[PDB]
Amino acid sequence: AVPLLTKKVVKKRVKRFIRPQSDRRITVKESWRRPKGIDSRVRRKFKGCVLMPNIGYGSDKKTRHYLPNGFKKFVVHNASELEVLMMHNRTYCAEIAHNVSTRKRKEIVERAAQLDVVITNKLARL
Amino acid sequence: GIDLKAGGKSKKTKRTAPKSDDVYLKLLVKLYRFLVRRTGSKFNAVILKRLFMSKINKPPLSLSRLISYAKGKEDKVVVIVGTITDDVRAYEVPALKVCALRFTKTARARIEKAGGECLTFDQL
Amino acid sequence: QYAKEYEAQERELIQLKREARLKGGFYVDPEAKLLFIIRIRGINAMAPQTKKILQLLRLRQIFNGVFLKVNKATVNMLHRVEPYVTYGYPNLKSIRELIYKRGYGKVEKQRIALTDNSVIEQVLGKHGIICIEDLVHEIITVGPHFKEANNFLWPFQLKAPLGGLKKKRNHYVEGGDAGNRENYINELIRRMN
Amino acid sequence: VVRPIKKDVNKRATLKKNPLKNLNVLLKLNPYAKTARRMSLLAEAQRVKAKKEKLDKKRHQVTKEEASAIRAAGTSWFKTMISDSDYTEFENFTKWLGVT
Amino acid sequence: AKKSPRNPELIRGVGKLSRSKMYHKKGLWAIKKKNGGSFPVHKKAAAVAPPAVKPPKFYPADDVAKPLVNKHKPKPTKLRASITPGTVLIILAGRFKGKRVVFLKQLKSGLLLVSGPFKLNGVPLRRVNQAYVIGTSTKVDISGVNVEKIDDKYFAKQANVLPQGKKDDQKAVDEALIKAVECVPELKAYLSARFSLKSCMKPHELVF
RNA sequence: GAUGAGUAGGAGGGCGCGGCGGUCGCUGCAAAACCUUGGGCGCGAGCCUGGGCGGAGCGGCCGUCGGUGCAGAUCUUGGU
RNA sequence: AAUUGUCGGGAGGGAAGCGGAUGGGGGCCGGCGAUGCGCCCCGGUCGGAUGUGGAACGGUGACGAGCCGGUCCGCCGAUCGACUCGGGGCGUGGACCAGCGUGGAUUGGGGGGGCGGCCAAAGCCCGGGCUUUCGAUACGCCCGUGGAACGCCGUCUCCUUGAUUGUGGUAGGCAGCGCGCGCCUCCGGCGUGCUUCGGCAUCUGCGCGCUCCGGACGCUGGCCUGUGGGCUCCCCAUUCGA
Ligand SMILES: [K+]
Ligand SMILES: [K+]
Ligand SMILES: [K+]
Ligand SMILES: [K+]
Ligand SMILES: [K+]
Ligand SMILES: [K+]
Ligand SMILES: [Mg+2]
Ligand SMILES: [Mg+2]
Ligand SMILES: [Mg+2]
Ligand SMILES: [Mg+2]
Repeated sequence: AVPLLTKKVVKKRVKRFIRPQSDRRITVKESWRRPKGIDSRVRRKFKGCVLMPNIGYGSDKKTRHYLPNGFKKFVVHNASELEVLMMHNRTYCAEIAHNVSTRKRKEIVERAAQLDVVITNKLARL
Repeated sequence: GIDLKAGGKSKKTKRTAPKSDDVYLKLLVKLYRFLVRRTGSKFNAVILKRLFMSKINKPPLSLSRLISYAKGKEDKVVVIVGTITDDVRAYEVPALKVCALRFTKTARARIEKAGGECLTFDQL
Repeated sequence: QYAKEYEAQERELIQLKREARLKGGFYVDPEAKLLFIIRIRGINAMAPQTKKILQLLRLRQIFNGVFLKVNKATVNMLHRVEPYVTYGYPNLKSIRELIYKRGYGKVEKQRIALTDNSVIEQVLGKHGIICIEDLVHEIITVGPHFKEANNFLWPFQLKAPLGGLKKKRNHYVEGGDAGNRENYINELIRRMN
Repeated sequence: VVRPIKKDVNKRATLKKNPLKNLNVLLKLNPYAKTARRMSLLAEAQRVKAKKEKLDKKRHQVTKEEASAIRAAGTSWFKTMISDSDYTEFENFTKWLGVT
Repeated sequence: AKKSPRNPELIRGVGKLSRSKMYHKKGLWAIKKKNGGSFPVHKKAAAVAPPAVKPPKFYPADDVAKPLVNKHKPKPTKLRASITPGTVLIILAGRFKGKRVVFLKQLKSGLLLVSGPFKLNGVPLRRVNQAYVIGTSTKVDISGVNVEKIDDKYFAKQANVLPQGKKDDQKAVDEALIKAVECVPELKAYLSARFSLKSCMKPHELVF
């Protein structure tokens, strides 16, 4: 399948937005939280400190959510759900759900090969 | 920097669509959106704007008041974006062409008995 | 016709000066009817009156430029904000270059580039201004419809001066940048456009 | 009653090109610029040719008598331009100022 | 048919003559007089009906985007004024970097055709990009050198062993080139020696 | 076309947890949970997925509900 | 999970950790990165009308008539078409990364030319007069429509260069201009009007074309299972911040 996307994928930032002091205290997880402290230097945006996410980092709408291969992801749990992409094989790729058994994975892979649908994880459980 | 209030953005809020989930009201809104876009009629624009409004902003009109306002204009189609209720204080009901969002059962019966008709906005 | 008129006016001024010298007297040049005003200070820590006057002049950003017809009311308004602006008497070359390179028209409160004469026509055809040269002539001569044409022009968004400034905290007379710098505004415009 | 349908309203914004650099945009905005440029170039070429040939004419815009009058007026104007005051109003500083 | 341009260009896109003089020169008045005071009307050229293309074997599910028309057409590559036939060039890159070679002509593609000569410095008939070359002030007569039959196609790959025909052609071309070179004293040694930068040699000060 | 600072505070749109009414599915050819310098998506809350372990269940979507989201409280219990 | 032992990698001149940018090393990735397409010849399979019958059915109309229509099956002619069927020819073709060319946008430089203003420059020089000095052999003044060369300011123009970048994808539009529709002796000339006597959008229409003209196109090379390419992953080092 030849992807329909033509514009190059541009990422404004590829680093994660790690929570401040999650490196310091084990009990503080990495998942982003906006500081609310009155004196927080991160909240005040002191230079040389942890950066806060904002809408300015937003990805271009034309290339948003596109995988590096040039397609968009769609999770399929069985071969029946695979036929939904029959008319969208140039824009959408299928990823088999993590809980599908190998037996059903083989059938899904065969059907997709018949339908010219890209599978991102076709080698799983083989 | 630029010396503007709120970066030049508006701070006034107005309705741009009905808050109701009535599918028929949504279809009427689509109809009058098309009419407003492709005709540029002031009447259509007013109807479209009123279709968005809340219940308290679409007060009902009594049958007696409707008769009083239609006096001398019975040949014209009277249009109200709202409900039309009956009035037991009104004795003589003339033949009226009335379009409204809803009619009470008594008001509809009296209007139809008098020889008039009750219309919806699609019919309008 | 406009180009011929400009040349004729220049020649007439030179001839009038020469004739005045020959007669042994003095010729007083007509006072400037047009000014170009550039904001040179930022928007921080603004006094109420200064801020209000700067909005009325349509100077909301540092280094924004606008034309202003010379008037007692307008001159007295500009006197109050002198420290925040610098202004002078624009050249024909200055006006033409400003309108050609950074001229944007206001249509339905939107900023549209003057890439065609139709944009000018749509707004100023009622007054007979239907082309860029007509607009330039109206601005430079301060014609009967100067107000409409000037308001039609979006405030000019000028870049930082190419060679920098001397000192914006002092009047041009003391060696600074603020105030009336009369015919020398043209070189600043060259460096700012 | 509907007005005619419109299909050419969503045109992409035309890119702004400076008329001071590219000729076609300048001519589109002001056709007379073509004639102005042509006349300017022709005049410059004619002046250069006249200078190189050294066959230039001897043109006198002003006649002899009026030229002399102009020169006299200019000389008088310069004389008054460089003139100084007598500094006689400062009696207490007459010696210091060099008047006497 | 007019054998000379009516309106010479003063600069790019501006004619020397105005619309009135162009009207006089083009003879529109003469045409109007001959036709009876009215210009002759010419019918629009009839378009060719499109060929009956056979029906497609497949129908795409998506409408592919057709690119917008680009009105700009590339122009031929320019040749620097410092490079003229017979000029000695210094190669600044590639396996022949530093070698001094003679310039013969510019090909259609814009590349420069040069020769060592091959005997003097081992550089055969070759194409060198103008961007990787320095044109010096040394010029050698090349009037007796015939390279008419050599063009951009002469170096095209047919996809290890050099054909003898190319060797013979190079010898024939280089015979006259060496004959011309021998006229200038010390030119043989100059062409047989490479260019190099020594201590305190500044490229921006050398005149070449 | 213009525009972008935000404590206290207000609001909108979304992310996540556990039930109920429906609907579409997964699972001993290996579910949940947990582990992993495997990989990817989203500005982000989070999400999808490879591999391992585990050995019996679980999830998506539309509504609707709640004892529904922790770094602090000389916070509680347990553990170190 | 906190916490601890062992093995392996790494770092360590009075904390460590952290933000941003590269690099070294490691780890991982083949939808990590293509080999198809078009036109012909040969061979193999499957079907081939607007004709004629049958089965069921549809669009519209009024879940009537009429009109129109597709699917499947059997026959007479027609001898064509298809195949992700095999072999043989010609052409063409992929992802990524570089170089180059020509151009658009934005922008910073370099080299010239024309015109005007000034004491209608000042000065300098050429001749005709007057004046006659101490830093001793000067300062000097005006007469000529006298002659070259500048200065500053303003303005109109030509050429040449480096850097960042191509957003969009149904338009031959807009503006300007060439060739043919007349001729001659073809660096040009020939007609009518207005001119400042240079020239002028005064005649300026059609067809075909060109361009600084409604946002980048073209050519070449390297590489494709490799010690290759990429990386948001991991451990470190360094510059700046903290
Ligand atoms: K942590
Ligand atoms: K914010
Ligand atoms: K369920
Ligand atoms: K995982
Ligand atoms: K729920
Ligand atoms: K470029
Ligand atoms: Mg601005
Ligand atoms: Mg101050
Ligand atoms: Mg509970
Ligand atoms: Mg642990």
